[PDB]
Amino acid sequence: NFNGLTGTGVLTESNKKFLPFQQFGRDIADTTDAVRDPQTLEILDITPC
Amino acid sequence: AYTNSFTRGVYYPDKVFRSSVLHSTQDLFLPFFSNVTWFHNPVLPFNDGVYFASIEKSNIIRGWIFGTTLDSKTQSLLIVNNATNVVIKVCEFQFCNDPFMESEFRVYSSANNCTFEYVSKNLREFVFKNIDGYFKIYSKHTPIDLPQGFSALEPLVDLPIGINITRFQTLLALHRSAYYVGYLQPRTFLLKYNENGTITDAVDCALDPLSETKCTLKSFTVEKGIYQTSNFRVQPTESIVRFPNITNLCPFDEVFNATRFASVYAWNRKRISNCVADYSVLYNFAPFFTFKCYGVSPTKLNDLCFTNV
Amino acid sequence: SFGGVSVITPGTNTSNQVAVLYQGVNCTEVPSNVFQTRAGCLIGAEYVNNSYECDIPIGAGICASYQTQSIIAYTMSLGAENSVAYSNNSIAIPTNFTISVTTEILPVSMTKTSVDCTMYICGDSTECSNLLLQYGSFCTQLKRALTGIAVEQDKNTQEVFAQVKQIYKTPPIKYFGGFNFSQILPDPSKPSKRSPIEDLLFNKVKFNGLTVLPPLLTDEMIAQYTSALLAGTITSGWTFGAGPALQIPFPMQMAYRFNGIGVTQNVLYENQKLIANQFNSAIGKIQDSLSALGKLQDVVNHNAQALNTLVKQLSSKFGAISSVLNDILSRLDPPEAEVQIDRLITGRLQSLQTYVTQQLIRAAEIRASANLAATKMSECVLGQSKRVDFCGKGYHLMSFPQSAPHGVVFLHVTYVPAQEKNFT
Amino acid sequence: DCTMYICGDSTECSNLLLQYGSFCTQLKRALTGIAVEQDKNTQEVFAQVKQIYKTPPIKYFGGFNFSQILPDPSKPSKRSPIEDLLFNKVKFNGLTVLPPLLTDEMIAQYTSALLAGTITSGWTFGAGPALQIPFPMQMAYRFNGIGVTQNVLYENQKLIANQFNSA
Amino acid sequence: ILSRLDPPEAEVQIDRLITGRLQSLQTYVTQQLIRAAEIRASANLAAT
Amino acid sequence: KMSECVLGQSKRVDFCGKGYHLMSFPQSAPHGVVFLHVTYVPAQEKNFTTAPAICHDGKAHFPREGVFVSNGTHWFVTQRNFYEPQIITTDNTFVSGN
Ligand SMILES: *[C@@H]1O[C@H](CO)[C@@H](O[C@@H]2O[C@H](CO)[C@@H](O)[C@H](O)[C@H]2NC(C)=O)[C@H](O)[C@H]1NC(C)=O
Ligand SMILES: *[C@@H]1O[C@H](CO)[C@@H](O[C@@H]2O[C@H](CO)[C@@H](O)[C@H](O)[C@H]2NC(C)=O)[C@H](O)[C@H]1NC(C)=O
Ligand SMILES: *[C@@H]1O[C@H](CO)[C@@H](O[C@@H]2O[C@H](CO)[C@@H](O)[C@H](O)[C@H]2NC(C)=O)[C@H](O)[C@H]1NC(C)=O
Ligand SMILES: *[C@@H]1O[C@H](CO)[C@@H](O[C@@H]2O[C@H](CO)[C@@H](O)[C@H](O)[C@H]2NC(C)=O)[C@H](O)[C@H]1NC(C)=O
Ligand SMILES: *[C@@H]1O[C@H](CO)[C@@H](O[C@@H]2O[C@H](CO)[C@@H](O)[C@H](O)[C@H]2NC(C)=O)[C@H](O)[C@H]1NC(C)=O
Ligand SMILES: *[C@@H]1O[C@H](CO)[C@@H](O[C@@H]2O[C@H](CO)[C@@H](O)[C@H](O)[C@H]2NC(C)=O)[C@H](O)[C@H]1NC(C)=O
Ligand SMILES: *[C@@H]1O[C@H](CO)[C@@H](O[C@@H]2O[C@H](CO)[C@@H](O)[C@H](O)[C@H]2NC(C)=O)[C@H](O)[C@H]1NC(C)=O
Ligand SMILES: *[C@@H]1O[C@H](CO)[C@@H](O[C@@H]2O[C@H](CO)[C@@H](O)[C@H](O)[C@H]2NC(C)=O)[C@H](O)[C@H]1NC(C)=O
Ligand SMILES: *[C@@H]1O[C@H](CO)[C@@H](O[C@@H]2O[C@H](CO)[C@@H](O)[C@H](O)[C@H]2NC(C)=O)[C@H](O)[C@H]1NC(C)=O
Ligand SMILES: *[C@@H]1O[C@H](CO)[C@@H](O)[C@H](O)[C@H]1NC(C)=O
Ligand SMILES: *[C@@H]1O[C@H](CO)[C@@H](O)[C@H](O)[C@H]1NC(C)=O
Ligand SMILES: *[C@@H]1O[C@H](CO)[C@@H](O)[C@H](O)[C@H]1NC(C)=O
Ligand SMILES: *[C@@H]1O[C@H](CO)[C@@H](O)[C@H](O)[C@H]1NC(C)=O
Ligand SMILES: *[C@@H]1O[C@H](CO)[C@@H](O)[C@H](O)[C@H]1NC(C)=O
Ligand SMILES: *[C@@H]1O[C@H](CO)[C@@H](O)[C@H](O)[C@H]1NC(C)=O
Ligand SMILES: *[C@@H]1O[C@H](CO)[C@@H](O)[C@H](O)[C@H]1NC(C)=O
Ligand SMILES: *[C@@H]1O[C@H](CO)[C@@H](O)[C@H](O)[C@H]1NC(C)=O
Repeated sequence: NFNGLTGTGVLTESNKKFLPFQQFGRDIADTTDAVRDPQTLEILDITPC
Repeated sequence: AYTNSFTRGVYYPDKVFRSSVLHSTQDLFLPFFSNVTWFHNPVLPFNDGVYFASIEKSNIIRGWIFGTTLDSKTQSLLIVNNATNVVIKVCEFQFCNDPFMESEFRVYSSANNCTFEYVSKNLREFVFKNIDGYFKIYSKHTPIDLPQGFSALEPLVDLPIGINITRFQTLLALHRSAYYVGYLQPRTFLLKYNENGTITDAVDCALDPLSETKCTLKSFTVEKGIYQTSNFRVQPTESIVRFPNITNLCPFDEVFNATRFASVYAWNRKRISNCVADYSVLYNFAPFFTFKCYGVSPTKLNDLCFTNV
Repeated sequence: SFGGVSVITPGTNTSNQVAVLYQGVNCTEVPSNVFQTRAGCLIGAEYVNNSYECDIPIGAGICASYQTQSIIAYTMSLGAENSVAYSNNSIAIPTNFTISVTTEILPVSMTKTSVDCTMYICGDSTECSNLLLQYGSFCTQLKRALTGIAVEQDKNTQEVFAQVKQIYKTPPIKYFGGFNFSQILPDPSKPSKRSPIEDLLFNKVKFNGLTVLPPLLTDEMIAQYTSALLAGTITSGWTFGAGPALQIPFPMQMAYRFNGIGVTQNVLYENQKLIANQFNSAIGKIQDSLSALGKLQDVVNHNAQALNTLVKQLSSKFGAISSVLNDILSRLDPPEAEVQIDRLITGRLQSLQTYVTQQLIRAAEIRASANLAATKMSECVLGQSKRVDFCGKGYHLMSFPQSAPHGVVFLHVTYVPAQEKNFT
Repeated sequence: DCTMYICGDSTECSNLLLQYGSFCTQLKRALTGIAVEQDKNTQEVFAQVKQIYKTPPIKYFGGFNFSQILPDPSKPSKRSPIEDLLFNKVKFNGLTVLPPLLTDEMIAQYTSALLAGTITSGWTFGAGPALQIPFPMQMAYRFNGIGVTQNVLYENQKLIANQFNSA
Repeated sequence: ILSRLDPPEAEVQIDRLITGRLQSLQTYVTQQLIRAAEIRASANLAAT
Repeated sequence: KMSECVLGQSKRVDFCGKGYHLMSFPQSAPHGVVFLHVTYVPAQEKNFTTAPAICHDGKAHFPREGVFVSNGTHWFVTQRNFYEPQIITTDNTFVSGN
């Protein structure tokens, strides 16, 4: 759970670059696939099990 | 004067990152190729959001004023920016009718009950909107009559104010020693994102029949053929309510004209039946001292139906 | 008055002009060039009195084209007119001929898909998972319906390509009476083992339960079936399909094949060099026409769009307050959450059942095509057919198969007469 | 038109209908996919010619009288006497019917081209250039193709033509 | 339905009509796909 | 198949069994039909040397039906489906070209 974003999956270092106001990203078909850690400000991919 | 926008007033509809995904969104935008008023001043309406562009290397625009009355006795928003940084503030003000050594700030003379504080050529674009008590501002400053191009605007603030807005003004720095005003409408666009996640292009889905085809197909390149995109629906005009006439007007004409009335202790009693009724002779009778109606209003005495009168 | 609105476009790579058809709308009730057709009112195109080949079909005999820097409407032409010089003692007899080669493409198989009903409907939620027990055996039907048509997809490809018992090889001395077959035979210097023409054919073309199963036969295995069919028909003619492969020189195979269409065999042997030159050029033109396959791309696109639509139905409320199962139950009231979750289950189950019904309807279309492709393999490649138009246009001589990603491509070689003269 | 059937031009219903997703896009795609194939089905049965063949002004043929299957300019749409007999025996809310691409006149043109081709050149135009041959000789070849000799046609020419005309 | 019910009560009745009418329209289109395969098969025989 | 395999002889490859179709016999099955396909299958091949034509008197002779074969020392005409050699004569062949 990332401040409201509830889900399940494996967290890994990403290679995306958000804009300096965006918290999380979605893929095509509108499903969350990356988030930013509120504390460390790093983008993590959320692949599925 | 008036000018023609090209593709301007497009802002990031929300957070949520994204990659190569021709995403379709519905929101409040400035329509493409719209009719934007030009000013070189008077209170302007709000009605639903505002587009605000300008051009000038110096800084002539010295804040805005928003609200419902633009006067005292009620709270309003005031946005100023001195050579330090932007200052959002929400108080009850008393504004000069003409607001404007090197001494300044003759805009207001009262700042009561403040509920929010904050301290901290060239094209300077802004998008203002006010939804569910939140006053959003998008902006971007890009260096170079406006030119022609596309540039998406990013969120600047998030302000949980609660303020209502119906009108606003502008503030200018006078000489003692140019801006645009658009408005937003509910439209649909097809937004093209690059791999960095920024909006690089857009299609206005309510312009030329070809754009409606692009929007339905979710593409910017349409192959030759024929495409069903929408529908034609004729609309009805006027509302005509026809009805009968009367016939058995069910004569009230005697109970209000009986030459010999009855003493109160033995009072007469006449019961209407399933006949015609028209109370317009009563209400419009012209001569009356007391007429009070308890169950139903005196005018809705015809839009109803009862069994025994 | 109501009706559809269609947009006529020459293509964004040609122009940005457009005309609009208001379907069965009278031209007095629409709100330049206004044209009335039996299909509605066409605005933005000029109607001409000439007649062209149909390009963009409008309807009721009317087509549109981008010809006469603008957009026009017209009544398409069916073809050129020709009066035959018929009399009761005149005959036309050909004095020459050409060899023609044409292609035909058929889909054989499609993508095998399965959906786990529990992960689609509930998605890792124990409250929903227990509620699925009140609906009976719907998931049993869903798994069997999709599995029963997934097994047929491997059968479809075995019946088209696995029609030969032995794996035949050609001799190293690839040279057959002057005929050059190097573009249809495997080329020992390529990805896996494809012919130069098959390379054009292959080069031109875990969410929440929605799983894609791999085919049983790989593309390397199909290439090996098609190369064995090619070796048999070049070295053994049509004998390997009725018993043992019997060798016969190729020039003599082609002479038999002319006899089978009514041409004497001396006509080939005295013109052998001409027929080999014409064949070799005709094959070389195939790569230009390929460098088409819409019958294969449509299968991929139609199934991909059905899988995407199935996912998108997971954001419908179906009369509930929220679409998310971890939302409703959490903030509401269990007795009410159960009724709203059952509405989500019912709506999502109906979506998933619609998906399965359309897969069974589409599976029958792929099987019908695969049965036709298997029939052509035996009757066009393993023999000489007399069925008109069945094995290409002209008098059938022979066919060579090529593999495609989810189908098969036939190269049809036909005999076409030319240059007729008048006689009494 | 999905919306006009389900709600019938009512803003309360049509706004609630949006909550069900995109069912109204699936319905349109399904109907479009089968409405396009209706013209493809007709196109592949009749468009089996490249040229539009016409018959000669004279019409001796050989004794055969094909006047009951060939076009008659004096009849509607220039149909044959038998094509006329065939066509002599055989709106609301959001529902429409789309017209075919091929008109009935265009279909008559396809059938008259097939009929003019075969009576004058037999089956040769389906393999290349149309080659004329007298009709009487065409019938003799057709008997040969079934294992009957050619003299059986040529010595019975009037008998075969009489049986055909009566049939 | 929109004249003898308050908005929170009329929504429930509109969903019942949408569900019923949508089900009927979706059945109609499925049956046409099933018949469309048969006319196409007949047209292929006529073309042959 | 009932029409084309049982009521006649078909030339369609693999439509009426494996091999060269001779005849078929139907049998009834519950909810179905069983076809007994009778086919002709060649066996026991030998290899021979062949040639498309034969020269005699400066003229080319071609077979009417069959192929020319050589047993090692002499040439014969045979039919294509069964080995049965005959002597090459002017009644077995026709002349065309040089
Ligand atoms: C939130 O607080 C943490 C500390 O609790 C901040 O972490 C610092 O991050 C910077 C780099 O950005 C490091 O140089 C510091 O050493 C970190 N401090 C510690 C104690 O580890 C973090 O940056 C803060 N986040 C924001 C957005 O300000
Ligand atoms: C009682 O009777 C009198 C007269 O019969 C009605 O008076 C009429 O009032 C209307 C409206 O002002 C006038 O146009 C008529 O001219 C009047 N009548 C006459 C004869 O002048 C009166 O309306 C009756 N009472 C009621 C309740 O209708
Ligand atoms: C084939 O048709 C031609 C006409 O195209 C016939 O020639 C006609 O023959 C009749 C007698 O049978 C003459 O009276 C005409 O004057 C001829 N016409 C011309 C233009 O010369 C010919 O007879 C036909 N052949 C057969 C066997 O019936
Ligand atoms: C039959 O037609 C072919 C063409 O289809 C003729 O062959 C061509 O002849 C011309 C003229 O000599 C050459 O320039 C071409 O190179 C030939 N083409 C090919 C592919 O070889 C052929 O000569 C004709 N036969 C007869 C007897 O006229
Ligand atoms: C058969 O055709 C192929 C081409 O499809 C010929 O290969 C070409 O030969 C020329 C001459 O050596 C080269 O310049 C080309 O690079 C070759 N092409 C490829 C793709 O390798 C081949 O020579 C022909 N065979 C015969 C016997 O003529
Ligand atoms: C065979 O002869 C006929 C005439 O009997 C030729 O017909 C010509 O056709 C063309 C159109 O293709 C007409 O423009 C000419 O007027 C016709 N000529 C005559 C004399 O009527 C026909 O072209 C000839 N066929 C061949 C293959 O040469
Ligand atoms: C073709 O044959 C038909 C008869 O099958 C002929 O038409 C009829 O001819 C008789 C006289 O023999 C008339 O009484 C009928 O009225 C005719 N019918 C029609 C519909 O006109 C026809 O004349 C023959 N055509 C030719 C060119 O001889
Ligand atoms: C006809 O001759 C060929 C050789 O020209 C025979 O094929 C050979 O068969 C032997 C025995 O199976 C193999 O060891 C050789 O490798 C084959 N040679 C080649 C080039 O493939 C063939 O078997 C002979 N047919 C008969 C009936 O004897
Ligand atoms: C090929 O067959 C011929 C004919 O059978 C054999 O030649 C001999 O021919 C004479 C007549 O010219 C006969 O009287 C002999 O009986 C034949 N000998 C035999 C063994 O059949 C010839 O021998 C055969 N060649 C080979 C290589 O077997
Ligand atoms: C914008 O509309 C006004 C009328 O409201 C008109 O006078 C003006 O010319 C328009 N501007 C442009 C650029 O068309
Ligand atoms: C800038 O303006 C704000 C608002 O009036 C004020 O609080 C602040 O002191 C100003 N800064 C300077 C340097 O005057
Ligand atoms: C706002 O200011 C007025 C005096 O101008 C005061 O009477 C009132 O209590 C204030 N309201 C609040 C919420 O502090
Ligand atoms: C804004 O004004 C509307 C009336 O136009 C009123 O109903 C609403 O409550 C006001 N909003 C706030 C936050 O005061
Ligand atoms: C932004 O996009 C450009 C291509 O338009 C790319 O070259 C560049 O690397 C991107 N920047 C970042 C930080 O990813
Ligand atoms: C499509 O555009 C390309 C350039 O991007 C061009 O080469 C090609 O000719 C165009 N096609 C047509 C049909 O105009
Ligand atoms: C359109 O209406 C007019 C009468 O207003 C009529 O004359 C005309 O024929 C109508 N067009 C069609 C296509 O029905
Ligand atoms: C087409 O021809 C007709 C006569 O057949 C004529 O009346 C009409 O004006 C012509 N149309 C054009 C566009 O020239």
